[PDB]
Amino acid sequence: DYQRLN
Amino acid sequence: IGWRREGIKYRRNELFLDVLESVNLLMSPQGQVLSAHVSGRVVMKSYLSGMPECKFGMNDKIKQSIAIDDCTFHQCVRLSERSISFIPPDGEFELMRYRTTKDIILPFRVIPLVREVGRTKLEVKVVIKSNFKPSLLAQKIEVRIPTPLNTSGVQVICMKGKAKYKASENAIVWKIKRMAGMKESQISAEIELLPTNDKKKWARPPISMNFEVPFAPSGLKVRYLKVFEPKLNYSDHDVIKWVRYIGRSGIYETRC
Repeated sequence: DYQRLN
Repeated sequence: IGWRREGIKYRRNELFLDVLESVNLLMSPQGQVLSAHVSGRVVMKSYLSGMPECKFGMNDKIKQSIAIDDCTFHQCVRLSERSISFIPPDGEFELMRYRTTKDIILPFRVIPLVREVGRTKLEVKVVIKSNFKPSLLAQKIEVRIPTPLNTSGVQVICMKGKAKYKASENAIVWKIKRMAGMKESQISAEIELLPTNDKKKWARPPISMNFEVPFAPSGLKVRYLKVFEPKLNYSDHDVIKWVRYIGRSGIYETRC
């Protein structure tokens, strides 16, 4: 799934 | 710029990166990787104000560090660590495409065991082991075990998932919805055999798998995606950024 990029 | 107009505005400056990879494998009966490679593409979905100058950085020295055999970019990429610089199209676009062969993470290990019983039965045990972080789930797993032409019927026992003997396709298809990293699973099957021309033996095709994992089998990782717009008053940290990895099997066979 999508995860916050850094 | 022929791929991006100039008055684009968004209150919510957001971008979505997709690391799509196909992991292919050819493994022998004796556990040696005969061949392996990954084919990936990075798809960017961006809703950024103005004409942003972005910087895509991944683990490319060549801890975390991966080698890229080759690769191609989207015209917006300004060729010349040395990373990718571009002013992206709005919406979704393919930023780059690449191949990998070295230090590839094989998400699954397939261990097959076949035993002949006179001429009436075949005893098959197939174990699948997931090689990845335990907090990560593989999804849509399928194990395909080929059966000889002279198969009169098949009995299977599998504590996890569901498996069906497919006469038409000449194979046992074991399907598992999800499976966590670092785990083990097995399927047992008894293949009932019909009489056949003794002389021509059975050339056992490889056991094959289908699966989808949430990480890039190549080991690629997105470090940053820096946004810069000199004119407009939003800075890189105003941008909402998301990454996702969809690794899937391509040809993933285990010779038995």
